[PDB]
Amino acid sequence: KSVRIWEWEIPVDTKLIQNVGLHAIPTMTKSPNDKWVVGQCMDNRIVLFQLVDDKLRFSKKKAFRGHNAAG
Amino acid sequence: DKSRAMSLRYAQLETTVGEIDRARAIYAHAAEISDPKVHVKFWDTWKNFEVAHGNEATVRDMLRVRRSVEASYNVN
Amino acid sequence: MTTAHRPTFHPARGGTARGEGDLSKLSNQYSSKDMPSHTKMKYRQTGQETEADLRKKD
Amino acid sequence: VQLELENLMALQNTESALKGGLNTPLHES
Amino acid sequence: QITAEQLLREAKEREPDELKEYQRKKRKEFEDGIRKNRMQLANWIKYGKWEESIGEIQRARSVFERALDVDHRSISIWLQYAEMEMRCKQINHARNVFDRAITIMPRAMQFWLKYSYMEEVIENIPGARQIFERWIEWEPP
Amino acid sequence: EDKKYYATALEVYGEGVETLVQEEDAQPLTEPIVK
Amino acid sequence: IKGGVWKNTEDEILKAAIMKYGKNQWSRIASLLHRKSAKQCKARWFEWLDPGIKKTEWSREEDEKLLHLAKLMPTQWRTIAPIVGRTSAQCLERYE
Amino acid sequence: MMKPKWHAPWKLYRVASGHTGWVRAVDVEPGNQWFASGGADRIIKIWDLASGQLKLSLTGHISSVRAVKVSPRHPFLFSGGEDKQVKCWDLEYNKVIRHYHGHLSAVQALSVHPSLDVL
Amino acid sequence: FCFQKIQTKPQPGSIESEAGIYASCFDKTGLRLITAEADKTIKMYKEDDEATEESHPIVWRP
Amino acid sequence: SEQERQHNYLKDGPYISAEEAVAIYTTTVHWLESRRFSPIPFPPLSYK
Amino acid sequence: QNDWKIPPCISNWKNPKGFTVGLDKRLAADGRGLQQTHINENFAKLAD
Amino acid sequence: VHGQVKRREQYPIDYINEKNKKFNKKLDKYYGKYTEDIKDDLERGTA
Amino acid sequence: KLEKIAEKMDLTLLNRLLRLIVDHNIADYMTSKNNVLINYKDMNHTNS
Amino acid sequence: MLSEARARLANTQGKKAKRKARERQLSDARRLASLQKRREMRKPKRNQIDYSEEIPFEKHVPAGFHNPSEDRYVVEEMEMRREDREKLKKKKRSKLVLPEPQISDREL
RNA sequence: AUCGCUUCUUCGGCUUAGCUAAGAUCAAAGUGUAGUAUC
Repeated sequence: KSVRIWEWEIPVDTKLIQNVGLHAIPTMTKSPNDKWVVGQCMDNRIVLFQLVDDKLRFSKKKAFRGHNAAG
Repeated sequence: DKSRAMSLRYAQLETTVGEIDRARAIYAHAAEISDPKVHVKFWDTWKNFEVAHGNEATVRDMLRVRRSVEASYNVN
Repeated sequence: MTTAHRPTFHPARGGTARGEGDLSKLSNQYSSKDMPSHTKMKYRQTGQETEADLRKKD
Repeated sequence: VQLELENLMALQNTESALKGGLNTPLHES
Repeated sequence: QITAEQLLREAKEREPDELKEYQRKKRKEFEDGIRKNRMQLANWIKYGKWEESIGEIQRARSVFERALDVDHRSISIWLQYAEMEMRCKQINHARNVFDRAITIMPRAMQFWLKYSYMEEVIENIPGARQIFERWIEWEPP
Repeated sequence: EDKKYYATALEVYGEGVETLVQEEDAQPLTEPIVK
Repeated sequence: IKGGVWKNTEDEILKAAIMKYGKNQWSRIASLLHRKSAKQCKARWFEWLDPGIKKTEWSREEDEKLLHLAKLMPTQWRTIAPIVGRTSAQCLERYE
Repeated sequence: MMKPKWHAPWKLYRVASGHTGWVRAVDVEPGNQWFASGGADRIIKIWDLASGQLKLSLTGHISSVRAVKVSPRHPFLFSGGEDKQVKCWDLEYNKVIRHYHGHLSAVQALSVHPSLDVL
Repeated sequence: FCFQKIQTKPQPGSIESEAGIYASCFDKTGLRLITAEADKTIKMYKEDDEATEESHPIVWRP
Repeated sequence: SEQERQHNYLKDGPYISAEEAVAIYTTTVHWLESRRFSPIPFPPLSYK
Repeated sequence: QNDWKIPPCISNWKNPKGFTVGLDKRLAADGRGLQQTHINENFAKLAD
Repeated sequence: VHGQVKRREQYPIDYINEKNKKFNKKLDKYYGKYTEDIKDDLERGTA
Repeated sequence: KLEKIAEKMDLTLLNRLLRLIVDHNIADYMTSKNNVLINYKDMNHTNS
Repeated sequence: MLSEARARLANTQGKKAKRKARERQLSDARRLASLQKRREMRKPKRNQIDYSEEIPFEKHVPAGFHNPSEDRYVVEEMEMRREDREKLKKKKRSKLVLPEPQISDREL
């Protein structure tokens, strides 16, 4: 329930995003323009992040729940 | 409502016969189910009794039960 | 709610330990207090007064 | 009440018997 | 002022394999609940009612027969057991339950009332007479 | 000096009845009930 | 630190704490009141805040009994307080 | 009913005070000389049936006595406790020599078989 | 037929609750009864004799 | 037992009655007078 | 059936559910009002 | 029998909501007869 | 050993004895201070 | 202190109940994660009787006079609900005690 | 002069899971993480 940003060839946790709102994300899709990255939440939620912001307190700018999935 | 009225009625008999010590206990027993905020006619008639047939040591006894009984209702 | 500190609202019943009527089950462990005592009975003497001797007397 | 107040003040207020003095009055009831 | 009411008011105001696997969880919940408490009989009734619904009525009998071994002077259980068999439409079982109940507790009025009513609603009325005749042998008051 | 509160009335039945207060034992524990 | 005058909120938290835990937990009740803790909660309840503490005017017979008892007892005021049930502080300030 | 047989009234004549807790046993010796009694003071007291005198106190039980029987065939006294113990007392030594272990909670009656060696 | 009701009175300092009984035995003759009592006492009972049978009688009353 | 002992004193208690109370009191006054004792004053405002 | 109308217990001490049961009922068990106090008039003889 | 079952199914804040409310309803039933004198001293303000 | 001497000190008399020497203002302090209320744990009583 | 009082008045729970409530929540969370992994990738025990495999401690209904094989079968908030309706909704006396008259009936 | 479905109010019934030495005891402050509001 954290999102960790790690550097290439480097094993240590360079940046830690940690918030109670973070959860298990079974699927993550990145836009081909690198402008946006999409994450699917097991409670039937979608949350959007900016790949360069690293605002480690975590945020929910735009979220959607219209899909009838069950995780 | 009528038991107060009967208390005034009974006090009138005891005060014309002159049983003034009994009259106080009639009024004092009625005063505990009366309030000085809306039943002013009861307190006036007792006050007019105690200034006539009473004295300082019992006039103050009247004012003690008055402030006691109003405190029962005046919970604000 | 606390409930594991229950009193005996529902007491257990006997007849279900080792060997209680089960006695073929009884098991070969027996050591400490049971093993050694008083194997010969003391019968009370004749003339304990009680049933026949009391009637025998007034 | 006030007659009894005077009476007991003459009991409580006094200095001790070693300091001789006039016995302040007392009242019956 | 914030005296009794507002403090405690504020304190108050804070205040299908998946289905098969669910059913297994319920049975364990009942069976372990039975294991500890035993005299729990309200839960023993619930386990009997619960198994019945599923068409596991064959098991629900087993639950009530076990429940009667614990109490047997059980008049709540006996009513629930018969009423279960009646709603299921088991009526020969329901008869057998009453024939046991009135035999074991001949002076519990509830069974004779309920049993005569069952037979009467079935129009068994000769049998409903015999129940009342059998009842009167006990000189009920 | 704080003393007593109780017995005398029932001791009138004691006129009829033999009341024994018996705080020590009339024989030692070695007295075997006669072997 | 402890002591000083009693606000409303401390009396009302004291009453409310007395409702859940109260009549002799008072060390536990002090956990809710800073600054007034162990002994002072109990002393506030029994001396001032108890029901039946009779905070009204002193009549004739209560004043009679208090002066009669002051002459009888000398200074016994904790004993005098039950009889007049107007308690210890109420007796002493009235007497003086 | 039929014809009550007439029986004489019963009258009181002792109060023996000396247990420091409830009394909850009596049994009378076969000899009719003495009776035993057991009490919530965990002590068994043996009393002399005619004189009412006390002449033993037997302090083996752990929390309460409430069963006493004197055997009609052996010089033994048996007693049972709320402390889960049944004890055998030997009326030739006044010591305890047997314990019967298996009761899982307070004993509250015992009987001694009139002709077998069975309790 | 019931033909005695005795209410025990408990010995000093115990009266209301403690009166209770729980033991009885008869002596082997059957002429004395011993009772054990919640008042921490043993009591013993004995049969009256003085003029009894003519004063007491029982009739028939089936 | 102390609550009993204190409660009984209010009910039963004034044991040193008339004669003993006045007897020992007068005994001390005769003694202290014979000493020519003086009562220990309340400590003055600026007692050195 | 009324004769066994057992009032519920309200402890001054334990409270495992943590309930609030507070002002009036908790004092209603307290019973303090029943034992009145009176004193032997010997005390007046002693004082005077 | 379904009809019988359906009939049988039918018969200030000082408290935690379910349990303590139901307890305080119980208390007023037994205690209320005796309690009211002390409660009136409370509502008076301990005067 | 005089044993009881502390308890039987019966503060009514003690004030009179103390009244003599310990000039009366202090004497009321000393005897009124003995009167105070004794607490252990949950047992309270007044030391009359 | 008002805020600390309100919280401490509400709390009503021990350490174990508060902690095991989280374990219920965390076991529910593990149930969701582990179920979904089972769903998409698609216990041997001896320490308990398996209460679903067969009727546990089976107790048979006694025989009785009737046929039972004959019968056959087949198988195939009061606080809250008040809310709108509530929103829509729009003694002892002492004995009279008197002194005795001065002019009693004999005197009258 | 006889007749029915439903809504509502309203009355009675409708569970503090031991014990002891109240079991024992009375630091507050500052640093880190989580929650709510604004640009």
